Amino acid sequence: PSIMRRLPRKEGRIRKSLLGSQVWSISRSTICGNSDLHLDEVG
Amino acid sequence: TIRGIPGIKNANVVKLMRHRVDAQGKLVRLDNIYAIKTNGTNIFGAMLDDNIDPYTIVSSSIGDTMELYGIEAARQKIISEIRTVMGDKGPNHRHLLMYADLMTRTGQVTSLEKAGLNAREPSNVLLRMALSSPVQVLTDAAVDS
Amino acid sequence: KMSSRSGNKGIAALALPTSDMPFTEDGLQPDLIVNPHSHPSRMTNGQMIETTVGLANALQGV
Amino acid sequence: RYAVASYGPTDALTGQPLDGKRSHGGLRLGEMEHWVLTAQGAMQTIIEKSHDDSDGCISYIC
Amino acid sequence: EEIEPEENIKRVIFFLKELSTMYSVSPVFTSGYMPLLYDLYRAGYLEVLWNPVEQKFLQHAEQREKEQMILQQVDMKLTEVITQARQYFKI
Amino acid sequence: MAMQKLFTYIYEFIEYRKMVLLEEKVPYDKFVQMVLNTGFFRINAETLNHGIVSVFIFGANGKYVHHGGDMRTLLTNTLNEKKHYEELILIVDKPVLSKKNILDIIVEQRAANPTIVINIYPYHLFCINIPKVSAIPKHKLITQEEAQEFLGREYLQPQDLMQISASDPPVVWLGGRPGDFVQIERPSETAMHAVVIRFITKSKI
Amino acid sequence: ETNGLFQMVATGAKGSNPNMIHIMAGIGQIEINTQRIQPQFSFGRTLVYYPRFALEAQAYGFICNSYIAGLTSPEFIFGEMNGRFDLINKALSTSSTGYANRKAIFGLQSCIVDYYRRVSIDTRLVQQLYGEDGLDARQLETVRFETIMLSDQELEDKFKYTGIQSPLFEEEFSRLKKDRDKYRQIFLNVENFNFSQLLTDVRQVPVNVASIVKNILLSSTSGVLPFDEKSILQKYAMVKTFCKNLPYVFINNIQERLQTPIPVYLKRAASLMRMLIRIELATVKTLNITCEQMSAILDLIRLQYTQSLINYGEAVGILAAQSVSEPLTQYMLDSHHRS
Amino acid sequence: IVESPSICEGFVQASSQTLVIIPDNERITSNVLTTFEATRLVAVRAQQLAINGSTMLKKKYSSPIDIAKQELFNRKIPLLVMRCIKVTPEGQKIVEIWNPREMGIPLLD
Amino acid sequence: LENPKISTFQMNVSACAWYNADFDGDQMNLWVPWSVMSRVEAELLCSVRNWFISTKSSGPVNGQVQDSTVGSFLLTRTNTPMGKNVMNKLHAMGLFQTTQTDPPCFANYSPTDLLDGKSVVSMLLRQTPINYQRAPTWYSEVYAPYMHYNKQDISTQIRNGELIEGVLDKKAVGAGSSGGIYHLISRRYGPQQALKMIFATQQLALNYVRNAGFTVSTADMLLTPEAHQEVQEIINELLLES
Amino acid sequence: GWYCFSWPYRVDMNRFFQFYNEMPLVKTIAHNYVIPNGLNTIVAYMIYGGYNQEDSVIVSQSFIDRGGFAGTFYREEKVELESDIESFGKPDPLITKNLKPGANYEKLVDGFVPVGTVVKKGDI
Repeated sequence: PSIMRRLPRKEGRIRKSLLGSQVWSISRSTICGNSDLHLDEVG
Repeated sequence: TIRGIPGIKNANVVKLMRHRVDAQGKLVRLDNIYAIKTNGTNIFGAMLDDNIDPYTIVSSSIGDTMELYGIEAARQKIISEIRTVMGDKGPNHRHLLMYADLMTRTGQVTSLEKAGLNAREPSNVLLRMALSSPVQVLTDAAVDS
Repeated sequence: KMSSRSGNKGIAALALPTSDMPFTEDGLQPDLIVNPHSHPSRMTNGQMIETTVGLANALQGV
Repeated sequence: RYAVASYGPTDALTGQPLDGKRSHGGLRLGEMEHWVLTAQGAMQTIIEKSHDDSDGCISYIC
Repeated sequence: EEIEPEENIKRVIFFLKELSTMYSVSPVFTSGYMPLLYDLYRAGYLEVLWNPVEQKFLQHAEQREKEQMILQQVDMKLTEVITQARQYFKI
Repeated sequence: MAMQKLFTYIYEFIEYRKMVLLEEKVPYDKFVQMVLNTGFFRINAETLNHGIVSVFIFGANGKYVHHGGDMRTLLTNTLNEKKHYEELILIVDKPVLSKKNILDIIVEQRAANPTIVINIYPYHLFCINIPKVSAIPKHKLITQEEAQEFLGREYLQPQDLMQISASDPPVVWLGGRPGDFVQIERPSETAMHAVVIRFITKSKI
Repeated sequence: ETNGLFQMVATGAKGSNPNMIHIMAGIGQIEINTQRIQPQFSFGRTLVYYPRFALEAQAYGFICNSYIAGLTSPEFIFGEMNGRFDLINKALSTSSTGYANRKAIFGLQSCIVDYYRRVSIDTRLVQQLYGEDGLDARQLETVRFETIMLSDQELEDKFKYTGIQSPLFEEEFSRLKKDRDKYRQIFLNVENFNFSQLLTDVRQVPVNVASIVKNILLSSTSGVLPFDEKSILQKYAMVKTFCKNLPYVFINNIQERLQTPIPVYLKRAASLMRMLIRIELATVKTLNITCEQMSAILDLIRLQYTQSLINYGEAVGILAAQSVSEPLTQYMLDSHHRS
Repeated sequence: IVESPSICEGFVQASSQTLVIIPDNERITSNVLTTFEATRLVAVRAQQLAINGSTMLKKKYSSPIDIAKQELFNRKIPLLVMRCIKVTPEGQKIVEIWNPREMGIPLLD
Repeated sequence: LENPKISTFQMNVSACAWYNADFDGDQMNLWVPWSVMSRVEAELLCSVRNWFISTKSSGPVNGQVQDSTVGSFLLTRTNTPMGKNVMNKLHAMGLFQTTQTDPPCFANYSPTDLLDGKSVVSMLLRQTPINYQRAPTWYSEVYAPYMHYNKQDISTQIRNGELIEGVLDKKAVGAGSSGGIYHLISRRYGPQQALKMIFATQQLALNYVRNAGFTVSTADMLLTPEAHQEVQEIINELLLES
Repeated sequence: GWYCFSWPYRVDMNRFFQFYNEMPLVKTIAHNYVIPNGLNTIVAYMIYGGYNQEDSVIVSQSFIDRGGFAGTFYREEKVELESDIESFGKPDPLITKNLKPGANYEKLVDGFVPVGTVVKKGDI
């Protein structure tokens, strides 16, 4: 383990903690079809 | 070299369509026009041929067009080559200008890789660190102040 | 997620009661209602032939 | 399916939420999503998500 | 340093002045006529420029404001009733 | 068939620069005979400001491109003559451009003469009337005052504009020098044409 | 009239003609990388089921059967050879596209539209005007130009006004004619330095000028107007002045009132819009339009023209990278249909 | 001889700037708010209303977003848009001050 | 969704074109803005109506997909295997009971009066009158020799919202159809107005199929014994030339 | 399907045991060696309301209630101890520290929740 190893790759400091982000107040679920909803509406 | 020009291995005959203003000012499509589509690129080789119109040589090579015609013709070459890759279900034309105008703003055809970014934007270390290799960029930035 | 044996997977979207499902003149009603547009682009002909063969097997009891 | 909270378990080093549903942490707004939000011009949304909801703090510089 | 608009834009700005007390529009006096054009486009009625039928849109705006006020008051009464009932049930 | 193209388009290049020939023309056979015997052919022109431009065309197998001393002594003998020199155009074969020693004599001659523009160019740059190429937009040098007005209106610096090398073929044919501005009118598939301004930078050799 | 499978393909809902042919008639020749099944099974045999140096077309991937009739073992193996390429190229259409997408964005993202509609990198111009027209991709209309394909005789038949004998209308047709020549000259040159990019009389312009004239004529109660010399002359002056002040759309109304000089690169930006307006507001096409209705058309044209302008501070470098790196997914998906 | 570093060089704090406002008649930027600028104005006004709540809107709405939108549409928003044109090396900061009460609003309602 | 047994993010099928999504098992994120500043900008900038027109190809993104493309064809089709494509007043009103727009007026109709699909479509396009005239995807000269095309189905013409003739299919109402019905509505009435008409026209297409039916079977794929002999006789010619 | 014939004897993680399975009406030779997994659902190939678009399906609710594709899903909890430091038992509020907020310790019996009770979110 080294200080500079934390930087480079995808799981590195720059691409995982700075360019990306883990956030609160967010949800994920499988999507589904619903023909009674408008195009600008989400169930 | 025997009976040919260097750089091209195959030379086919194709039918292509062009417009031309008639004597009555009418713009008509001419379908019975034959040309030569070659495999391999040599603008200067076909430049010297007396059977080929030197003014209307269309290469598919950005570097060869840049070498002999300039950066403005290389700008139009990048737009043409991306559009060919993009097919017909491709982006608007103004998105192809953004690639060519960025890649040709320094007078030379820069790339979309680490070497190209270092030429257009040498002093933007943080952007350069994020792209490819932060350790190499950070070390060079410190010594260069 | 459900799937047939021809690789045509799908996601359960709606759950209708027994009186809202379509029914034949003889009272037969589906358990699953799949879009007919799932076939032509994927060419899963084995699923359609299976339904044709399996429909006669049920009545013939084989 | 997943939906967590306004707050929860936090990474010790970065101060960001943990990874995924298994650790009861948050979900990732990765590199490609900041590209889209920047393309749309959604900058106050980036502040709300990448700073207010992830690890935003106050740094004092002389 | 504008001085005076033209008769067509004079009647259009008269229309906007009369509509100001009726819709979310405030007339300005820019030389380029452009904020007026955006206001007319946003109102969904750009037909003042060529067709002298502004009165029907004035009546339309009055009507729409009327239903807006009616719905707003109905919602306020409904929500105060809901609040009082929830207070009653909490007690 | 490079030499035949040079023999016509070098004179077309001279005419395009609005320069008046000094020495009378010779037939093509005599031209190739001189190139074979002497090793180079020399053309002279005079600019509107009476500046003298001498263009040297070097054979591919000449001694001046293989031995650096020959080029050194040739340039030294040409640069100490009683004429109002302003530029020397050295047309050589393209591989000669890759020879480090020849470029070393070129840069040393540049250093020894700070007021004379020394340029070396390949054959292919003078084998077509470059402005007449369809793929090449229309370039035009613009004066310092016009560029200053344009930059003052746009709150711009010369370092902020797009930049084009002085060795760029249309810039070479125009005669642009580093520090100058070239306005380019180019075709467009969005506005049917466009106009840009580029800041000329130093040549690549 | 009753075939469900055919109606799905004929109406474009789902499927294509090769799908029905494969289902019903026959799969045909399996062609990987624009060539038949090369022999990788021991020097001249494509499979163990065919002899060495086989001459029959079946040995090289020609599937004679359809899906509804079923395939044999050798035909299924050849079908699996082509089917596996679809799975392989689909996997590559994610990673390979992602490698190119990220590199494109990191090079282009610094390009931001400034207050001059230029594209720059923090000081340094990348474009003098975004897209060389200063418009947004979401605000473009596909509009045909009438004068392009017409000969000089029928250009005068349709666009020369012979009602009033004034030198003003001689200049109107001359300006119409030399805009026709300029369009032809530029886009024939574009055809020259391209492989198969042909000239088209159809452009993407921000304002559909013809529709605005058509819309107002319908909503107007005035029918066929009587001949009025001053009204016709006044309308021509209004159109000529509007095209002269058209480049001020890119600056503001303040400089238009002051009539300060317009930069050259902004005069070129409104060249297509100037050309279309003079075609659709020609004296022959605005005979049944009052001078008051003409003001509405001019006011509506520059309202839509300003609405289509690109916004200040828009990250157009990310927009271009996303728009160009997305079709690479389909380009990679078709890797086995190319040499 | 280029000698040891002194105190004249090595400053980290950048020198202060003077705000140079372009006169109204010499402005080049458009007299129409962009969607970005209109959105920023509405968001700032809505947040400030959520903080203060003091408004001169004659109509009544039960949300800061609606009040901010109507204030922008009725040209009663107490904000200005400053368009930074250029930062000059000598220290000046040339900007453009635009009043959203006399520009065209691109939004729709 | 008040149903406690629903755990999925439901959306209209015509909205999948924005995200390149489908319902084979895809998962999508969703976060609701809470800050006032972020909530304002979501409504004004990031609304999906702002990307009805693609910033990539400058064309429309949304439209009818896979059931309102074939549903619109059947609704606008001139002739039905059971005669002329008409419907009584009761079934004409039933096509508008789901669109969630204001219902039209059917007072000038007896219960025995017959309405064709063109009239029903017209009552919906009167709200946003446009002008459209192209050839539908239904017509194809590849199919022409072996088909008897109806002369009123190969020319889709709409003036001022009145569908004069022709059928509506992928060319007119399909997703990504440049110059289509919804592209013209967006240019003349706004991208939000075009999205409401996509939903509104989707319901007529789906409500028509509620008793018109559409199916695919194995016999839809089966050549007749005489035509099978013609197919292999064609293939034998290819193998003869080979 | 029947993922294992000895499922009750196993404590497995993320395993689903579907109660009902059927031999296909059109079987293959692969079913001579493995147990078929699925049901012969009656399927209609039709457009019905637009809820089956884009590779979706419409499922009869009655088919769900009767046990169609219904089964039991298993998870395991394997917790270890530190030798002589930790122990299994119900904590008490007045001695133990930093108990989890909003927890439910009353369901523990001698350190473990008894078999057969329903444990929901927040329960220890």
